[PDB]
Amino acid sequence: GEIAQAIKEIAKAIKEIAWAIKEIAQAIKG
Amino acid sequence: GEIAQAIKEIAKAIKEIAWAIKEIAQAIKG
Amino acid sequence: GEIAQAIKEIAKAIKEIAWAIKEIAQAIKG
Amino acid sequence: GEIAQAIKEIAKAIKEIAWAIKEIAQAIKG
Amino acid sequence: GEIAQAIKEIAKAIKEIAWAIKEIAQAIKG
Amino acid sequence: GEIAQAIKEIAKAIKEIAWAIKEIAQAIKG
Amino acid sequence: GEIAQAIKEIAKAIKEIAWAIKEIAQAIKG
Amino acid sequence: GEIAQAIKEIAKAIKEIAWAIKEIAQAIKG
Repeated sequence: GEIAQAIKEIAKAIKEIAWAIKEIAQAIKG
Repeated sequence: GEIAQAIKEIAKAIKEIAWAIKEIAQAIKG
Repeated sequence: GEIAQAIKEIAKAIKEIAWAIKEIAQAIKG
Repeated sequence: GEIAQAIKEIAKAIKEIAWAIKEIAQAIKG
Repeated sequence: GEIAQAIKEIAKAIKEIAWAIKEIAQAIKG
Repeated sequence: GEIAQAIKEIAKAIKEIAWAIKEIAQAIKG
Repeated sequence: GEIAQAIKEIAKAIKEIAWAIKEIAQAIKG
Repeated sequence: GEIAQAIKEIAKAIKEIAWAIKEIAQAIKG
């Protein structure tokens, strides 16, 4: 359904934020 | 539907936050 | 509809957060 | 409606977070 | 209604986050 | 209702994030 | 109900974020 | 149901953000 799919698009975007935060950890450590 | 589309607009905005955090990571690496 | 519009208002606010985070990247880089 | 209005209250609060992040950006620039 | 009130409780919590972020700006500036 | 109560649980968790950010502010001030 | 339980899973995840932010306060203070 | 499952996908993504923040904490401690 379109609303479940839209909700899933939110979850994928949140995963992008987690990845970006991971990059900041790499930046600090380096 | 309008609700599903508005939920997608939230997902797009959340992606924009991910891109901005990536910019912070790169600014730290530099 | 009023609920779709309210949801869209959330997406616009999230976009404001992304912009502010972009500013922090500029601040760090400078 | 009360639900749409409560959702708008969330959007206003999310804007307040954007303003606060802008203050961090300016504090770094200073 | 109970669901609108619960949603409003979310908005108030988000406002608490904005205030805390404001404190971080004060901390940095000081 | 169970849905309203679960939404309140999210609001309580969001408050916990505010408290944690306040701890960062105080750690910076110190 | 499954939707209330899913919402509760969101609240527990948000609590994990609060805990992680608490760790950052400890890291800064130390 | 598909909606409950999509909401769970959001919770999993939010956990991923917690793990990433923990990495920042450890990078600071190091």
